[PDB]
Amino acid sequence: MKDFLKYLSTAPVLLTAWLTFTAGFVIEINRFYPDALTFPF
Amino acid sequence: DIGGLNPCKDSEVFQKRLAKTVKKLENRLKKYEEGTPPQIAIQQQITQTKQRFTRYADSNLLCGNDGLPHLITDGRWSHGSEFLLPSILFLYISGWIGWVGRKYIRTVGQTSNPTEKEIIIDVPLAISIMTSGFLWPFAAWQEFLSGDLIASDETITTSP
Amino acid sequence: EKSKAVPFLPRPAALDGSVVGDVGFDPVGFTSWLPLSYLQEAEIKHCRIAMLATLGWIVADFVHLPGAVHEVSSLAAHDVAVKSGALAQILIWTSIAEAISVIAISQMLEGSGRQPGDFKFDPLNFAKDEKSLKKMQLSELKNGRLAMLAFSGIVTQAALTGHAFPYM
Amino acid sequence: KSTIVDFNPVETSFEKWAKPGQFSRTLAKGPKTTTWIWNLHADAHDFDIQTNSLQEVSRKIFSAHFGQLAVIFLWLSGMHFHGAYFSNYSAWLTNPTSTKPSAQIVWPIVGQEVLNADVGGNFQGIQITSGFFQLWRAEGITSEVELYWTAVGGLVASFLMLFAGWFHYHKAAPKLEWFQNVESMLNHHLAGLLGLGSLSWAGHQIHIALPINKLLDLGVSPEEIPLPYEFILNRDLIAQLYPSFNKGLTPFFTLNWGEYSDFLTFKGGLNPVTGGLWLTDTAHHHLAIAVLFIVAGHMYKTNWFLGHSIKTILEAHKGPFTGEGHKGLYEVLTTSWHAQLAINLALFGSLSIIVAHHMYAMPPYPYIAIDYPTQLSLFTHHVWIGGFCIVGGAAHGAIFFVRDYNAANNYNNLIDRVIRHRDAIISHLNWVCIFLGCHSFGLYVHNDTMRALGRSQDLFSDNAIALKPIFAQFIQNLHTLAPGSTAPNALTTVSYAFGGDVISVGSKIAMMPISLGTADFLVHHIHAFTIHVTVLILLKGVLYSRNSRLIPDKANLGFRFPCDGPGRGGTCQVSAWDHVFLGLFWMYNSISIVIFHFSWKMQSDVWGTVSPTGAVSHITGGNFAQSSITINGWLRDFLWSQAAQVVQSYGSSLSAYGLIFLGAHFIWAFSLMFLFSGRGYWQELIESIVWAHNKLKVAPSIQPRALSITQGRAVGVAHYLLGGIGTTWAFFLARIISV
Amino acid sequence: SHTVKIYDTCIGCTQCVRACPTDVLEMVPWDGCKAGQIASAPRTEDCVGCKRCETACPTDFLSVRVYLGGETTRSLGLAY
Amino acid sequence: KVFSKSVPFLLKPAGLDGMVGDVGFDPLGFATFIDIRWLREAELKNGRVAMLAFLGFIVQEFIRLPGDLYSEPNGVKAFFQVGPQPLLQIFLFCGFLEFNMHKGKLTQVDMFEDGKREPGNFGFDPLGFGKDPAKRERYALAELKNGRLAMIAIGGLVHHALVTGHATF
Ligand code: CLA
Ligand code: CLA
Ligand code: CLA
Ligand code: CLA
Ligand SMILES: CC(/C=C/C=C(C)/C=C/[C@@]12O[C@]1(C)C[C@@H](O)CC2(C)C)=C\C=C\C=C(C)\C=C\C=C(C)\C=C\[C@@]12O[C@]1(C)C[C@@H](O)CC2(C)C
Ligand SMILES: CC(/C=C/C=C(C)/C=C/[C@@]12O[C@]1(C)C[C@@H](O)CC2(C)C)=C\C=C\C=C(C)\C=C\C=C(C)\C=C\[C@@]12O[C@]1(C)C[C@@H](O)CC2(C)C
Ligand SMILES: CC1=C(C/C=C(\C)CCC[C@H](C)CCC[C@H](C)CCCC(C)C)C(=O)c2ccccc2C1=O
Ligand code: SF4
Repeated sequence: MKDFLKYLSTAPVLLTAWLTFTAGFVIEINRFYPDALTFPF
Repeated sequence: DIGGLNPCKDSEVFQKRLAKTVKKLENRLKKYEEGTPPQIAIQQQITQTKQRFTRYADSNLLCGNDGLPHLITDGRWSHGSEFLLPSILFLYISGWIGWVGRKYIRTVGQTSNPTEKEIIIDVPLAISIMTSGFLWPFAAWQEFLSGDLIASDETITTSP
Repeated sequence: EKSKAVPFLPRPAALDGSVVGDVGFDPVGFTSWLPLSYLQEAEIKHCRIAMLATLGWIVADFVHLPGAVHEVSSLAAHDVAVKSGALAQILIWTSIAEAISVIAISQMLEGSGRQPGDFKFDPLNFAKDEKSLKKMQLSELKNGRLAMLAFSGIVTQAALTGHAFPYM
Repeated sequence: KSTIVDFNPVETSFEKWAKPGQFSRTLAKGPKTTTWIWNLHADAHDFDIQTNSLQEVSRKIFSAHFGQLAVIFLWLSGMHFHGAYFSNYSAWLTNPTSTKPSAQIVWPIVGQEVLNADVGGNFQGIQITSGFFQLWRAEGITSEVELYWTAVGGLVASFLMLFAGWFHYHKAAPKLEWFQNVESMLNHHLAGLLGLGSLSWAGHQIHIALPINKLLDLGVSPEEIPLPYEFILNRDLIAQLYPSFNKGLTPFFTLNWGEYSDFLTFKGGLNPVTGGLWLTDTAHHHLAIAVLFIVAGHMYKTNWFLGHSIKTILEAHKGPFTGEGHKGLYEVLTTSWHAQLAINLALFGSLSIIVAHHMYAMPPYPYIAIDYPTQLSLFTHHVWIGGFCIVGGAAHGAIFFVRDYNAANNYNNLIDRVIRHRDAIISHLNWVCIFLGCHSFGLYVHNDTMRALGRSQDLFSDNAIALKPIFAQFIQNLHTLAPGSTAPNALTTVSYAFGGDVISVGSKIAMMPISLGTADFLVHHIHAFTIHVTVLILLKGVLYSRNSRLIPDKANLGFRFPCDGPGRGGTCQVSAWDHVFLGLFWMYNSISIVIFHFSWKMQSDVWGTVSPTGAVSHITGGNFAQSSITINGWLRDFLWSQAAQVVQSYGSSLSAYGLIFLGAHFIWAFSLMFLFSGRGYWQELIESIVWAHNKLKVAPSIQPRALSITQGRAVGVAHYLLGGIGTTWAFFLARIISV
Repeated sequence: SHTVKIYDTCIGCTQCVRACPTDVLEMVPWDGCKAGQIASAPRTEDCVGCKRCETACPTDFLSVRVYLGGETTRSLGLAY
Repeated sequence: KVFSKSVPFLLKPAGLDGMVGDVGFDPLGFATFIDIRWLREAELKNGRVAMLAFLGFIVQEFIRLPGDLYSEPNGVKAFFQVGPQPLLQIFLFCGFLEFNMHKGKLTQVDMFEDGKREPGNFGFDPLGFGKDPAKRERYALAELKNGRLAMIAIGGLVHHALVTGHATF
């Protein structure tokens, strides 16, 4: 698991993981607080 | 008020839009049976539509002659939650991203194989830099003061 | 040559004698393309899981925890426990244990020296020297295989015929 | 130490996963510019340049095939799982003519739940145009549990294919001699794969699909239909529907095959209940195909003194006009993967197009002819796949000519003689293309300008100068007369498209005689012209891939290169790749015209509803005959008219089709940036951007470079194809689902 | 005919001469570099303008430069 | 091989040697790809914050302040009733403290760049407990253990208030 972790450190895998996480928290914010046109405050 | 607009809480066309959307959703709801998942989904749609319209009405939002919320982005703090606060939020987040990217580029740029560490990210160092971007406004106005933010004449130029 | 278990089959060539519960039983040669330590760890994990599962199935069809949710047969207990969140806690703690297991099996495969299935969990002794440890390892392996087959039979019979503890 | 395989050739390790570009000698040193990243993916599957041994390339290809089949099995498992869990298949079974097939539900986020349409059967979801419901019904699948088990089997099969690929690359890789047993491979693929697959499917149809579908058509609900295994254990559940199983297999072994006429029929036409082909006819067809393919598999000599040698067959086919004939072709096709890929891809795309035609022509599934979205989608998809595969076959023929072609081994054979007179071929094909384009399109333009000038009697129309496709009408007449005259054991024509009665299921037309007039003449000649121009581009690429009068050493520049320079007046796109690029464009044009012709002709002169008294009213109303003869007619009565549903889809459950319409327009227009521009401008703009980055100390170590000329062309053509095909996709789907 | 010029940044690596498809360039004696040789363009009437010569040039901004000019049946690569 | 003392079936983790809480507990090896000094600083700060927050729960449900705003025995509901104005002042005060206690260097890459900074050592000791070095190690270990226990307990109390809603009691 020394080269597998290095493989997971490559640009495509890291970008895919980061974009999946990013889309995930964006989608979940929009699920829990939907239809947010202005700042909540 | 501003620009001839009126608050959406007193806009008749806004309430007409809400009523028409709710009526369409209820007509769609009529063609399903009992407490079946389709009816539950349509009822959730109706509830969310009503909640969204109510929130937009009670939001200091100005509606035009079409009954749609118009954004007042001239800079006034009265409508500051429409553009100014999201503007500050995005500026913070994007400055964070740019700062951590620049810091990672400059950090692995002083190693033996700078190009290797760009396709194969040093995840420990990347995590170290990324969580340090919360001070990007302060770090930027501490590196610009020291002259470490801008190159001067080592930058390359074309022939003319 | 001529493995002990199947006397007309050749020895699996990866199980000579130096493993507990090694009667040379690998006709389809699973050990010829998989690490022996990995397979041993998987077998011991299955043995322990199925022993706990057989005991729990049999006991829960007799004794129930207080509460209306715990008043179902073990065959129908999965859909009730998952809804109540009872299996969620087991899943969480089993996942923690299995992540630590990921680390442990990786270290064992890459050197270390940890025997397959050896978590050093031994509050009491029950195994003082090498001979006692080998005998108890053989007992654990045999009991685990028996319990795996027993749980298989119990589940298949209970699903076929929705009977109580006697699943005949 | 087997004689066919090598044991443990490559170690299973993750070390090379952490070294991108390890396969290439040039990319292994690591990236220095952003061109390395693009070169990494462009050379990933180019196994010819990664190893110098044909054995290693063959082993890599074999394992890649296993990975592809695992991916296909995973896709099929996903389809079956969606049918089992997120579909209204059970509701559609009880009401095939009034419930729209849906097998994908959409989560309620950001307001996207509007996409869950009213498909019927107390269900909300996206209407499915892949025809899986009809296929599953034809398979006898009457429950979603069977779909779940098929999905589980698909997952298991996908894992098995993954394991097979790993095994045959890392544990037991076959040798070159094993791969070069083309006689044995052909024998097995013809007998085992094809024939035994047809035989097994005939068995399944006869024992499962024939009784279950007969009960379904009789009105028996799926819940009271016996489970499929009961039709095998009980010879009385199937002997009531087909009273010939009571005799068992004795008629088969006693050559009294006439007894099996109950379930092995030859009827033709369509089932009046479902609108599809008679499943007894389908079972008989698969049985005959199985026998024919099994017989055909005993042709080539493999391991006994029996069969043919393909080398001896080819070498004996010489002639006065062809010199050495087919001598050396066996060596070409047993030492070059690219030649095999060319032949297989060309014939595979042609087969896909033939499949697309025969699908709608003779609907083979129950209640699929009346599902117009399914028919349109299946035809368009299969024709698109066929065109792409044909262009790929041409590309790999060019690749073989550049790389694997040996001049010494092909002295005076067919390949040599074709290259020796490539000029004549290309010049005459050029003349034919000009003739066909001039005629077809200029007849269209003449019709347009005569209509614009108020001279309606000067058009190339039916009520004007008429170009009747007499040859095709003669064939149509011959087929409708075949039952009883040339096919005396047929009860009905193969397809009602050639003529006959209007077949309607639930007041919806399934099939109907497709009349051919002057409008079909013009569009058929347009098809011929576009196909000829695509062939011209691809054949010019293949023949001039090695040398020309411009560049006498074009083979030394490789298959993929941008140019030879601005000299000779300009030597852009002289490659053979740049011909597969232009040919891709022209294939897009041809296939777009083909699918437009299909959509308009079907909607205007086949599909529609039938009144109880027998009056046929079509979707558009027969406007194809008189308004498809001018370009303004195509623009207005087809594009503008049938685009109404796409543009008015906002706020409805088809709004996703409008969004994809707009996005595909955007992507198609985006392509033109890469297609029209050049690399130097973008490199010099990146220069100033890099200056800004250096000024802010954020210039990347991997130097950013503009996409190479060939990659710029590839990006342009890929975006162009995606945008155009997506625009047509959204247009077709929204139009044919709305109406 | 096109114009081909050689500049004293030439290192005499001969890659231009062995890349010319029409035998325009040749190596001639020189004393301005280690190799003691410099490229020459004595047959520019055969120059086709393909610029293979300067694709093989290793010097920083080239030592052989091709300036496209008047066209000829030789420079246009016309076999007809 | 040494094997860890806490997790006896795992190899001894690296980078924990000279620490005041070393029991060899690092199965995931977080100390290998994260600076151990930063990890100890973060552990100590999280522990101290959790201890203060647990004490805050227990006092809030018991004592509370006079006023309509400060009248919720439930900490989770008190977070909402108190309004944003009192909370934002706490946020800004904590930020001021963070800035002045670390003297500018606040980030993972900036802190411990020059060394000479014992993890968690702010020099805060007005009452003088810790002059004797003999009990200093015991006090450090006690602080670490109490901080970890308080992290677990702070999570427990917060989630009890969420699933029940009344209080901790
Ligand atoms: C494979 C292991 C396993 C699994 C998945 C289950 C699962 C289940 N059991 Mg169960 N059980 C088990 C073993 C298991 N049991 C054993 C070994 C016994 C004998 C003591 C019991 C005795 C038992 C009773 C008496 C009852 C259940 C019940 C139930 C159901 C709901 C409540 C619950 O989780 O049990 C609660 C479990 C217990 C109270 C005793 C568990 C004792 C454990 C298994 C032994 C110690 C092992 C140790 C903690 C392992 C550490 C894990 C590590 C990752 C940290 C649920 C389907 C209830 C039910 O609804 O019946 C239908 C019920 O009334 N079980
Ligand atoms: C009757 C025997 C038989 C059968 C059924 C097949 C079937 C197949 N061969 Mg194959 N082959 C055979 C004999 C056979 N071959 C012999 C004797 C040789 C030596 C000359 C080869 C050499 C060969 C090569 C070099 C390649 C194939 C490929 C293929 C696949 C073509 C893809 C396709 O149509 O998808 C249809 C897919 C299916 C119907 C899925 C089910 C098929 C499963 C996997 C059964 C496969 C039968 C297998 C030979 C049994 C061996 C089991 C093993 C334990 C010994 C297909 C699965 C190509 C391929 O895709 O590679 C993987 C390929 O590149 N074959
Ligand atoms: C059985 C089918 C098959 C097979 C095995 C191959 C195999 C090969 N081809 Mg080939 N080809 C095929 C079909 C096939 N092709 C078809 C149908 C065409 C016509 C378009 C071509 C056109 C073609 C050209 C023009 C070239 C090849 C080349 C190659 C070789 C290298 C491929 C490579 O590294 O790409 C690696 C894979 C990629 C780079 C993937 C690129 C991504 C694609 C372009 C976009 C796909 C988008 C997708 C549909 C999703 C879009 C949806 C959107 C919403 C996101 C390899 C031998 C090249 C070569 O040098 O051969 C020696 C070469 O120059 N082929
Ligand atoms: C609408 C745009 C358009 C048109 C009209 C054409 C036309 C043609 N292309 Mg094409 N092409 C196009 C777009 C178009 N292309 C695009 C976008 C691409 C990029 C991929 C290509 C790429 C391409 C390639 C790669 C090739 C062609 C070829 C051809 C020719 C096929 C032979 C033929 O039919 O000639 C007949 C001419 C026509 C049908 C045009 C209309 C002529 C009218 C109807 C009749 C005559 C009118 C009369 C003379 C007017 C006189 C009056 C006037 C003096 C005032 C033809 C000239 C092939 C070729 O060279 O020819 C064999 C070929 O190899 N094209
Ligand atoms: C207690 C605990 C850990 C305790 C460990 C302790 C104290 C000891 C710590 C120390 O010794 C060490 C280790 C090392 C020393 O150097 C430090 C000290 C401090 C000395 C974890 C709890 C962990 C507690 C957990 C994980 C609880 C999870 C609960 C869940 C998921 C509940 C879910 C539901 O309630 C919902 C959400 C909805 C309901 O309807 C359904 C259900 C399912 C019931
Ligand atoms: C799960 C958890 C700890 C889990 C610990 C585990 C499993 C430990 C296991 C072990 O110890 C054992 C068992 C034995 C050891 O030998 C080994 C290990 C393995 C080490 C802590 C959660 C800890 C969770 C915490 C601390 C959460 C705190 C939440 C807060 C403060 C929320 C505040 C808000 O919610 C309000 C109040 C209002 C909202 O609207 C706004 C916000 C601000 C979001
Ligand atoms: C813009 C342009 C460039 C510059 C284009 C570059 C440098 C491509 C940059 C791609 C970025 C860096 C990655 C892709 C980012 C996308 C957002 C990802 C694709 C979207 C996914 C959904 C697939 C050329 O190099 C070029 C070369 C030859 C002819 C025309 C052109 C040309 O038009
Ligand atoms: S760059 Fe474009 S134009 Fe200049 S030569 Fe290469 S291809 Fe022809």
